Amino acid sequence: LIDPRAIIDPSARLAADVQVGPWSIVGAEVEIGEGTVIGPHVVLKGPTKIGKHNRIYQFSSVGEDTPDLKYKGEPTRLVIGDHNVIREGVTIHRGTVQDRAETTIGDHNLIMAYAHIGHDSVIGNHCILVNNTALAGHVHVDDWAILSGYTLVHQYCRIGAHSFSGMGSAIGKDVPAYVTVFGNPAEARSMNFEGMRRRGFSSEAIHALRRAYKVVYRQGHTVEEALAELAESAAQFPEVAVFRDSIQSATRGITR
Amino acid sequence: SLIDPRAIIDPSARLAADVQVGPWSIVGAEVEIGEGTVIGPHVVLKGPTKIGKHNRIYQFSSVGEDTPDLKYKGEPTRLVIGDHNVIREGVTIHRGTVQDRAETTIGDHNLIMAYAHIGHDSVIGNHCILVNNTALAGHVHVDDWAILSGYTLVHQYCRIGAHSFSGMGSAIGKDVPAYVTVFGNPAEARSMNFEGMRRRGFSSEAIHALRRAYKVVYRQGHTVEEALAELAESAAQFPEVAVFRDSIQSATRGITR
Amino acid sequence: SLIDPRAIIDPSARLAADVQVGPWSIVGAEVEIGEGTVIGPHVVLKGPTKIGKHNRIYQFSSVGEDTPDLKYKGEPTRLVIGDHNVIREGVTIHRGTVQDRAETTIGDHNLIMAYAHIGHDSVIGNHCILVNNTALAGHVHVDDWAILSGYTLVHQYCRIGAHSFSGMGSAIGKDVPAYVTVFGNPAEARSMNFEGMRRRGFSSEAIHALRRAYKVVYRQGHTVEEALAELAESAAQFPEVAVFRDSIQSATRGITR
Ligand SMILES: C[C@H](NC(=O)CC1CCCCC1)C(=O)Nc1nnn[nH]1
Ligand SMILES: C[C@H](NC(=O)CC1CCCCC1)C(=O)Nc1nnn[nH]1
Ligand SMILES: C[C@H](NC(=O)CC1CCCCC1)C(=O)Nc1nnn[nH]1
Repeated sequence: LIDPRAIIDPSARLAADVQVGPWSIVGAEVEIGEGTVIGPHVVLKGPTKIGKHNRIYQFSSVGEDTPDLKYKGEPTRLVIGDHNVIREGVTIHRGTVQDRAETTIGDHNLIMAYAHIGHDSVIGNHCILVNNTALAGHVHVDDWAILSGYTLVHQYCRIGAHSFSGMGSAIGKDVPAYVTVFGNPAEARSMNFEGMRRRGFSSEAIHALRRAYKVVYRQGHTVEEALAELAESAAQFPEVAVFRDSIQSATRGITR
Repeated sequence: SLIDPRAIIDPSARLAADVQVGPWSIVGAEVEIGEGTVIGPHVVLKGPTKIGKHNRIYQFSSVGEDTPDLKYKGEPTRLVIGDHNVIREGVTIHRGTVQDRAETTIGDHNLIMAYAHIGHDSVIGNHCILVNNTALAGHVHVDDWAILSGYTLVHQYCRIGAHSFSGMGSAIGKDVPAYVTVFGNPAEARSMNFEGMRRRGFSSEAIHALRRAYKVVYRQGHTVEEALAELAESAAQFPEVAVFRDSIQSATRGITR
Repeated sequence: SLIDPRAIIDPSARLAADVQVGPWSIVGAEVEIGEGTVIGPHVVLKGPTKIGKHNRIYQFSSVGEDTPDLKYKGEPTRLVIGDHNVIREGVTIHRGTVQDRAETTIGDHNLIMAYAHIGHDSVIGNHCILVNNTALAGHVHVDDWAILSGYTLVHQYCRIGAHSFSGMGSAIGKDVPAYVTVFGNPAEARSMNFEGMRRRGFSSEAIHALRRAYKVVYRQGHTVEEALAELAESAAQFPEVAVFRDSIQSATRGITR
């Protein structure tokens, strides 16, 4: 299981069942959950906690210190969930004292080659981060978010549930749930109707959401004016309340 | 000698004459490697994969991996690499998928630069250059002498025509015809790689037939069918224009405009 | 020891006494590493190269490989890196070409983030910052205190001015004057890196001058000679303006507008 060419630091805690490939480093205070498969040439620095049945591929550096000068070598943390996939050369950095001191990844998230998850970035579940997708720092990605290849997400930006970025998107403002965004700078185009039929969203909920969009983007309404309109469809449909709440948590602004 | 002992060469692996494998490089199960190919250190080779003669693969490259696009993978899908290719630091080449060609194909004399990516089932021809972090996103066909500038993105199923040029940070979404220069995100069509044509020792008549050919397709409100019918004479006259007419003809998915 | 025993230290390498080199890192022939510098694991150091004092080089970085550039024929070119620099995970830095000055120079106190690229013959000055996946083509001169944001691209022979700033995903085809802010693909100008000046503690008097100097090049519809002329006066009165006008003078490719 643990290849004899791996460096498993004394103060590790590799729960039994964990595979480590040759020439891989498991650093200080690195909890690796059970069922996991660490590939070869993988560096794990801590203090870090990895969940179960994850897979980390060759040349990935999970749990390093952000290079951000502001951060001054404090003993901060990173937490990955169960059933994730972390592809070749992905970098995932631990938190900062200037925020939550915990970088957090949830469950069932696919994180493709040379993706970056900067300090204090919080990822939900069932997400897809395509090759070279880069989360600046303090980035929240709610469940089922698909970010196309080479998507750049600016600091403190919240990516809504079931949202979708086009290839080479540069996201500066918050992406509401279900919304699709494209180009640099990113601009709202439509809802992610494919992503709704993936959940088996009722044709009413898809149609109620198709409306909920026009209210925000194509009816000349201020944000606060828009939230008031939705509140009844938000009250009736749980799905619309995800979309409604996603807007309401954008102090800085929504991607238009 | 040529095989470094800190490397891991699986029993099934077939290493030909003059092959070098740097220290800590994995040559995986059912990886065939051809004459005088150099594998650097920190290279992962996963099979079933065929690598031809006199290739040079650099460190941190992951050649012949499975596409993550399918979470429950299929086997056996192939990666066929040809002869005299250069694959630079940290390149990622994925093998085919059973639901398409079931092979990723790379030809001869290609230059694939640092941290570039060739997605599953993508075909590459000869003398192609993929600049740093150029990314092909599955079932992509790249014909000969095609130059993709730094960080060019190619959408699923797009066709990169022969002698075509993409500007840096381009997001190609529709087919790129042979010779056509594309730029930006989404990629718009500007002109033709006249510089590339001249380097190939193309006749000035052929280059001027290709200049007048560009305008027929792009600049004169013709339908693709009208445009093709108009190129019939110039194409039969010049093999170089035929390659252009051919590339537009194969584009059912539409051409980059 | 400080030299981890699973490292390769070529006989002809010159490592200072207190140098640290982590496991499975190559330190090849005619590679010089100065005092205090800390090499991480899985690093490839190729020469002829010279690394200064108190540097840090993270896992998977390949410092001193040949440019894959075809015009390079395998000459004895050099790479030189100064003191107090930080080179993050999977950075690629290439030695120079005889075609230019057979050397790639990085100065002191520069932070170069993960999967960033520094092409052949590229001169990086002091206290610069290259954010994740920033790619410099070749013959690129980045002067002191420059901040290129994540996934910024820079064409051949482009010269990034001092205290200048690019935005994330910027694509730079022309020169960035000193202090200017450049954004998008292609790169556009949008007044100057003011908070950058207010950070280092630039004079209130000079910031008004740089603001009125910016109005000349960009906003008064002068030709570059008409603007270079109208600047001379204000440019003689202030160093900051001279450095701005100097950066404008030395633009071989033209300036970003
Ligand atoms: C789902 C797919 N996502 C990708 O990331 C494709 C990337 C291309 C470059 C190489 C790495 C993969 C996509 O369809 N993106 C898209 N299409 N139109 N606008 N955005
Ligand atoms: C072929 C070359 N490729 C490059 O990639 C140039 C840089 C090095 C790598 C990082 C991205 C910039 C190029 O110059 N393309 C181009 N010219 N004008 N617009 N695009
Ligand atoms: C300093 C920061 N640079 C970054 O690189 C932050 C992110 C790192 C990785 C994810 C994508 C960018 C920045 O200035 N961004 C910006 N603001 N306006 N235009 N660009």
